[PDB]
Amino acid sequence: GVEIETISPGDGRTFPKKGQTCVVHYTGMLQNGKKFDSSRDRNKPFKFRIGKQEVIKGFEEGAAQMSLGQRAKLTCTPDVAYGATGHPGVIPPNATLIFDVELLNLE
Amino acid sequence: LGVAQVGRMNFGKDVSTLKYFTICGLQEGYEPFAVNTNRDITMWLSKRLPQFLQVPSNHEHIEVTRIDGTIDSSPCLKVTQKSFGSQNSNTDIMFYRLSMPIECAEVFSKRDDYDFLMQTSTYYYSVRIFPGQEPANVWVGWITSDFHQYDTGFDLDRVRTVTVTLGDEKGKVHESIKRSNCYMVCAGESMSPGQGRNNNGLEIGCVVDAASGLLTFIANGKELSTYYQVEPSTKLFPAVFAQATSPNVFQFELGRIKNVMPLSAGLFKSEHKNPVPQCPPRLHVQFLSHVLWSRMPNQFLKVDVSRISERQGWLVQCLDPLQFMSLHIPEENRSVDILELTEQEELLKFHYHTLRLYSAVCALGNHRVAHALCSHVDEPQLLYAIENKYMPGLLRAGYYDLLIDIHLSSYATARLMMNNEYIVPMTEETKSITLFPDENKKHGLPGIGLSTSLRPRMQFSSPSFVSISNECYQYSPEFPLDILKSKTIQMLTEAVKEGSLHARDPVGGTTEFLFVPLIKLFYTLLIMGIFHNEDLKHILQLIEPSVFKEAPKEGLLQMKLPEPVKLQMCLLLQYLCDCQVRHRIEAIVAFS
Amino acid sequence: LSKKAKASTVDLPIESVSLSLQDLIGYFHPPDEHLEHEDKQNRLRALKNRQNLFQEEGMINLVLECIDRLHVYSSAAHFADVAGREAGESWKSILNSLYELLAALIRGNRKNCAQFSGSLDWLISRLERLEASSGILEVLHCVLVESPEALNIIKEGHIKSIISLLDKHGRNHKVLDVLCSLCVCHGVAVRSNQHLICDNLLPGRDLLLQTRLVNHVSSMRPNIFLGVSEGSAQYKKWYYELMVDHTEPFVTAEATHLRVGWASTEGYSPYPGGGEEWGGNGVGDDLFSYGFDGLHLWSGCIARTVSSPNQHLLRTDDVISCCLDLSAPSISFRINGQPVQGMFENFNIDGLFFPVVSFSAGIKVRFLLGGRHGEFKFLPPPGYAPCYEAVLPKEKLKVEHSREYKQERTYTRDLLGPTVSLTQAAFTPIPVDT
Amino acid sequence: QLILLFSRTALTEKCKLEEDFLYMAYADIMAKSCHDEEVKSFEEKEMEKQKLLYQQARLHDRGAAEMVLQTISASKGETGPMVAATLKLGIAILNGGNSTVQQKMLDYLKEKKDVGFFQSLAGLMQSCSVLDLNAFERQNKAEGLGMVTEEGSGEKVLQDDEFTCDLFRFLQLLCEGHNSDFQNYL
Amino acid sequence: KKSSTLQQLISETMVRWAQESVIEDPELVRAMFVLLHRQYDGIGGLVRALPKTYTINGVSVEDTINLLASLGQIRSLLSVRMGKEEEKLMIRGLGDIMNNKVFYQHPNLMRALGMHETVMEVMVNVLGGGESKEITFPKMVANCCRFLCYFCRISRQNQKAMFDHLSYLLENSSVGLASPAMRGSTPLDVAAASVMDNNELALALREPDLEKVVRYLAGCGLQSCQMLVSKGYPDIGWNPVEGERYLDFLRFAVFCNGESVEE
Repeated sequence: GVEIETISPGDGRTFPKKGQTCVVHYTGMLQNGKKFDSSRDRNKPFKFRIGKQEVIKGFEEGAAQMSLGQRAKLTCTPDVAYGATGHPGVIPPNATLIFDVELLNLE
Repeated sequence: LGVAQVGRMNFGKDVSTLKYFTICGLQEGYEPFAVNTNRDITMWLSKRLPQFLQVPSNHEHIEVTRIDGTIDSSPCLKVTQKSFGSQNSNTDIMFYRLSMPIECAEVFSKRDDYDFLMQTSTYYYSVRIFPGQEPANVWVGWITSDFHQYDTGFDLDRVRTVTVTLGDEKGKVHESIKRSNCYMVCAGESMSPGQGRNNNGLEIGCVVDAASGLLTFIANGKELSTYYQVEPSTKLFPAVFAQATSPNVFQFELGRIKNVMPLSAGLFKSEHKNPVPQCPPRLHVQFLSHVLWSRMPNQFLKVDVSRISERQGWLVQCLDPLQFMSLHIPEENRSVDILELTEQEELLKFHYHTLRLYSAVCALGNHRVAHALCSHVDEPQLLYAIENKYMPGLLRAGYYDLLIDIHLSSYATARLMMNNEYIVPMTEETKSITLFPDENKKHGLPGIGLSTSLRPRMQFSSPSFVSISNECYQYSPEFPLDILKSKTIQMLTEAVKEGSLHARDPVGGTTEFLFVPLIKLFYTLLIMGIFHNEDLKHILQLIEPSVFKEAPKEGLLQMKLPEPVKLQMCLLLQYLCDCQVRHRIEAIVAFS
Repeated sequence: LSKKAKASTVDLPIESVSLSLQDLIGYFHPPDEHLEHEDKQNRLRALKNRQNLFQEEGMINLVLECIDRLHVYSSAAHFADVAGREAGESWKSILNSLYELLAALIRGNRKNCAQFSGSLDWLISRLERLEASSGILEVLHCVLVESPEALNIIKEGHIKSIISLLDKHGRNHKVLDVLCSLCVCHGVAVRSNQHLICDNLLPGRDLLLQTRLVNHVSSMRPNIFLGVSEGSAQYKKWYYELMVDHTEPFVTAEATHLRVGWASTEGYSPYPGGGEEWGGNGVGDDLFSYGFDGLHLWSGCIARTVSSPNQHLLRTDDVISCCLDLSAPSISFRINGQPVQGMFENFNIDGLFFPVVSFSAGIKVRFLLGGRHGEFKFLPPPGYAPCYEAVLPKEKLKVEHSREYKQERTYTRDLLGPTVSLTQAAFTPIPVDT
Repeated sequence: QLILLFSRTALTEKCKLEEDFLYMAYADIMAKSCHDEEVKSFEEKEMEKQKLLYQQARLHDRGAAEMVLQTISASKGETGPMVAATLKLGIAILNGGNSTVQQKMLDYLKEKKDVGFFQSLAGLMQSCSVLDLNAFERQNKAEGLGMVTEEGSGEKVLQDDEFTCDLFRFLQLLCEGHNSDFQNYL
Repeated sequence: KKSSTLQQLISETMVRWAQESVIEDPELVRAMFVLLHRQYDGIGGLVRALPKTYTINGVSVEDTINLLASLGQIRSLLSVRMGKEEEKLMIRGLGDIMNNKVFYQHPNLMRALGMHETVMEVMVNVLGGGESKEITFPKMVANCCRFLCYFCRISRQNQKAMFDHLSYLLENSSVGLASPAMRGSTPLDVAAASVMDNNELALALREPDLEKVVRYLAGCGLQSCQMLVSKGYPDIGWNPVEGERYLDFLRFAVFCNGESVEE
C-alpha cells in the first residue's frame, strides 16, 4: 500500500523494532503539492511507538521500512491513510499523502 | 530609463549622500524625500513578463460581452473590437484566456447516454470564428499557467516545447514525455473546404479527456489530425489567440457535444455532476497585457563570488537565510509576494476578511478548529507576519489577532475569569509573603514578587496530523512562548524608540497599525503571565522609565498616543492595579 | 401578465412603483454619523417606530410577494417580452430597489429580523441568481447580525449554499462577513456553524488564498552565451562541472534548494527570460531553464524522478557534470562520473544558452569551467568542449548574477533599462551578392 | 467630558436604566464635593453660603442639572441605586434653593417637553415603600423564636426610607424659594 | 516632584490626557475614569476583593485546583450556544463538581465562587430557548436542578442564596411537572429545597408568589394535561400529576420543623 524511495541513504543495518519509539522529523504534503503538516515548522521531533496504533498505517509501515538516519519519501494511498472520510478540515476525502520523513534516532 | 541606460535615485535616506542638496534646495526649504523615514523606500518597477488579467470595461480596443445561454443556445462569451473601423485601431496578435483551468487526473489510467455522460471526465468548449475574420489569424487550444510569451507575431512552431526522456540502465526509452505550455491549433489550416467559412460556423471544438490526458480537436464535425498528450496534473486554460481583421472576432461557446461533459462541470467542483452548460460570473475572458508593476524586494541574498585559484575555480557562497511570504491564487495557479498586496487592494481586502473568518471559526475556545487552522496558517508564517516591517497594516492586525485567537486567547480568557476571585493556599511561601520588600516603605515593582494564589494550569496540545489520537483536539495548540516573549519585547522597544522620532512611515503605515496589534499581543502575554522577573522589568521601563526605575527619554505613556493605543494602555494599567490588589490580598492572608 | 392578458389591457405602474420605492428607501434611511448625538437619537427613534408600524401592518410580506412575482421571470429580456420594453428596462432596478427596501425595513430591528427568520429559507433559494445575489446577501447579513433565532434557523444546506455562492460568483468579501456572522453572534459562538464552515470551506483549498513562506532563490551564471544558428561559427557541444563543496539540507524549515543545468535566453537578448527576477523560482521552474537536483529532472516547474547509481539529493563532495549538445537538442548529466539515465531533448534552440545554478541559502558550490578558470575532475565526453572556450577574445569570464539587481545600498543601486540584443554573440558571415 | 458622557448614556434609548458603577460612584463623589458637610456669625454664614454656591457652580456650569433630569427621566419610574445616587446629586446641586440650577432645570424641561420626567416621578412616588405591620410581625416572631437575624438593620419595614426622604427633599429643593413658575409647572 | 508610584503616575496621565484632548471614544473615556476612580479609591479594591478571598490548607490544593478547572469549564461554556456536546460537557462538569470533596467541605468558598448563579444562568438559557414548545435539552434542566438542590442541602446560607432567586423558579415552576422520573429535578423542587426546613425563609416568603402557586394549582384543577392526552391517556377534566407537585411545594411552604407556620 505504501511505496518508499530514498532521498538520503542511512546506515542500512539499524531498523525499527518492537516496542521502540521512532523519532521522526517529517514534512507532510498532499499529492497536488500543498503542505498540510510539518514537524520542522514546529521544531519538535515527532515520537511514536510501533505496533500501538499511534500513527496512520502508511506512515507506520514507511517508518518501519526506513533505516536509522535515512531520509525517504513516503507515498500513502487513501486506504492506509484517513480512508474516504478524510480528516475534517485538513485532509480532503480520498487523498493521497506524500511524506518527507527522516528517522533521527530510535529509543 | 531608455535602451542601454543606467541611473540611480537617492531619496535622501542619508542626507550626506545627497550630492547637491546643500548647494541647492536646502536653504529654500525643500526636504529630502526619505528624511524622516526609518526604512528604505520600497521601489516599484515595470514588469517585463506579461500576465493575464481581465479585460477592463474601459479598454479602448478590445471589448467582451457575455451572451446568456438560452433554451436552444449555450452560454457564450463574445469578443469584439470597438477601435476597429477607425484610425488608431490596433492590428496585433491579442492573446485571450478563460480565467479558470481544467485539472487533469492526478494519476492517468493504464440523446446522450446519461450513465456514460455521468461517468466520463471528458470536457468540451467550442469557439465560433465570425464571418470576415481570417481563420489563419486565429489559433484555438489550451495554454498552461507558464505561458508568458508575448510577441507581435505568433507561430505554432515558436511554441516552447521540451521532451524529457527517461531511460533504463541499458538506455532504452521506457518513457519519452513531451512538455509544452501551449497546445493550440490554427483555424486557417483547420478549414479544408476553403474560403467558405463566412457562410456560417467555423466552429472549432476543443475536446479534453481529463482521465487520459488526451487533447483532441474537432472542426465542423470531423476529428482533426492534431492531438496532444499532456502530463498528469496539468492545468489547462481555454485560450484563443486571434489577430482581428473584423469588428467581430471569435466567440467562446460553452456547449456540449454528444457524450461529453460541458466545460462548467470540469471548471466548477459544485457542478461536477450537472450536465447543463453553465457560465457562472466567476468565469470571464482574460487577455495578456504588459500594464503591471513589479515590486523589488527590500532585501536580497548575500551571494559572494570569487575565483579561488587556478586549481580550484570560481566559488559562489550563500550562508544567510532569506525567506518571504508567497500568496498563491488558486484559480490562476500563480503565486505573488504578499507585500504586493499593498498595491493590490482587492486581494488585500479579501485576505483581511479571510483572516477575520479564521478568527471567527477559531473564536471562543474552538480548539479543534484552531488545530485545523494550524495547518493553513503555520507557526513560521505567523512569526514572519508578526516581525516583518513592510507588511500591510490590515494583514498585520489580522495575523496578530489570528495568532492570539489560535494560541493565547483561551488561556488568557481563563486567567481573566480567575482574576477577580482569590484562593490563597496556606503554605510557607504564603507566610513569607509581606506587603513591602524591605524595611523602608517603598512599593515593589508591580507584578514582580512571590504569588501563591491558586491559578489555572497552563496546558497546550501539540499540533500534529499524522497522529490519530483525539486527545490533541482538546486543549489549545502549542506555540513557542519564549521566542514570542523575546520578539515582543524587542519589537516593543524598537516601536517605542522609533515613535519618539515620529517617522513618516510607521510599520503598517499608521501609528495605530504599528501599536495596537503589538500592544494587544503584549497585553495577552501579560495576562497569561508568561513574562517573569527581568522581562517584566524591561516591560515596566518601556511603559515608564522614571516611575518604574529600580533603585530624558519618555516612555510609552508620554508619547502623544492615538486613542486605541490609549485604550490598550488603560487595559494594561488595569492589569497592573489588579496585580497590586492581589499582592495586598496575599500579604493580608500572610499576616492573618 | 401571468394569465397572459394583453399588454395594453393590463395596467403596470412601472414609473410610480420606481418613484415610490425610491421615496421609501429614502424614508427608511439611517441617521448620518456627523449629526449631533441627540438629533441622531431622535432620528433613530423615528426610524425604529417607522419599522415597527410597517411590520405590524405587514409590509414585509407584500414586498416579498412583489419580489417573488418579479422573480418568476428569469431575465430582463424575458420580462420585456412578457410585459413590454420599458418594463424590461425597469425590471432590474425595481428588483434592486425592492431588495434594498427589505434590507432597510429589517435592518437594526430585532423583532422584524425575528419574524423574517421563518421566511429566510425562501430567501436563500434565490441566492444563486445574479440579479438578486447582492440584495439577498445584504438582507441575510442584517437578519443574521440582528436575530440569533434566524442564526438557529440556518442549517448545513444553507451554509453549503453560501459556500457554493462563494465558488460560483468569485471572491466577494461580503460572503466571508456573512460567514463570520454565522460563526459568532452577540459574543456567542455557534460550534455547529463553526465546524460546518471549517469542514466545508477550508479543506478544499480552492477559494481562499493560500500562503506559504518560500526560501529566496538566486541564479548564478557565467558570462558565456552559447547559441547555434545556420551558417555560424559556434561549436555545438559543450561541457562544464560543478562540485558541492558544502551544503546544509535544512537551513530553514523548507528544504534547501540546489539545481544545476543549462538555461536559454529569450531571443538574442542577454536577459534570461521566462522567470521572475526575484522569488522562489530557479533552474527548471520555467521552460527556458533545464536543471538537475540529483533526483529529478526539472523543466517547466515539473519534476520527474531519474534513476542513477546511489541516487541521492545533491550533498557535500558531489561532482556534477552537465553536457549540452546543440547539434541535436540534448542535455545530459553525469553524477560523480556515472551516467544519469535521462536527458532533455528536442527543446527550442532559438536563443543563446548559458550555464546556471539556482540555490537557496546554506550552500557552497564551485564552477569547474575547464581550462584556466577550472579543472575537470572527470574527462569530458568525446566531442565536447570546455565552456571556457566560448569566452569572447576581448572579454573576461566571471560568474555574475543572472538577474540585473543584487543586494547593495539603495542609492548605489544601478537601475538598468532595456539592454541591446547580443548581435555579436553569434557570428554569421553573410555573402555579398556579386 | 465625564458629565457629557453620563448625559449621552442617559439620553441613549434603552428599556432599562442599566446599572453603571462608574455613574453611581462619580455621582456620589460630585455630590459629596458639593455639600462638603458654636453659633455661626452672619459673616461666616455668608462665607459657607458662597462656598456652597461655588461648589455647586463647578457642576451646574457643566451640565449636572441636565444629567439629573435625564437620568430621572430614563429611569422610567423604577427605583434603583442609580436613581438614588441621581437624587442625591440633585439634592447636592439644589441645596439652599439654588435659583440658577432651578432656572436651568425648568428651561431644560420646558424646551425638551419631557413627559418622561414626570411619569418617572409619579412612578417612583407610587413605588415608594411604607410601614408594614405584616413584616414587623414576622420579624418579631423570628426574634421570639430566637433565630439569629441575617441583617441587623431589619430594613424590611420601610424598605427605602432614605430614598423616600431624598425624593421628597429633591421636590422641596426644586420648589424652594417660592419658585412660583416651577410650582405651577409641577 | 516625581510621581514615584503607580497610583500617582496613573492619576497624572489620565488627567493629562483628558485635559489635552477631547476624546470622542466613549469606551476610552469610561475606562480612563474607571481607572482614575480606582486609583483614588484604594480602599474599595480591598472592599471588593476580601469577600472573594478564601483560605485553604495545603492538603486541599490539588482537589481545589481540579474543582476550579471544572468551574472554569462550566463558565467558559456559558459563552457558547447550547448543543448536544455542550449538554454532555455541562453534565460531566457538574458531576465532577458534586463528586469532589471540596464542594461539601467548603460551602463558603463555593458561594463566593458563585456556581449557583452560573448554573441557574445555564438553566435560564435552556428554558428561554423553546419555553413555549417544551424545554429543549431536558437533561440539562434535570442535572442543573439536582445540583442546585444539593447546593441547597449543603448549608443554611446556601438556602439564602437559592431563595434570593425564588421568584424566577416559581415563574418557571411548570418545566418538568408532567414527566415522571424528573421528580427532584424540577425548578419547583429547587424552590421547595430552598424553602425546606427553614423557619426564617418560610417567614420571609411573600404573598404574591403564593398567589402564583395557587393560580398554577387552580389551572391544573381546571384543565387536563395536553402532553398526557397527547400520549393518549383518557381526558378527564383535571390534572392530578401536576397538581400533586404544587401541593407538595405548598406543604413545604406552610409546614416546617414539625410546626405549622401559621401566617
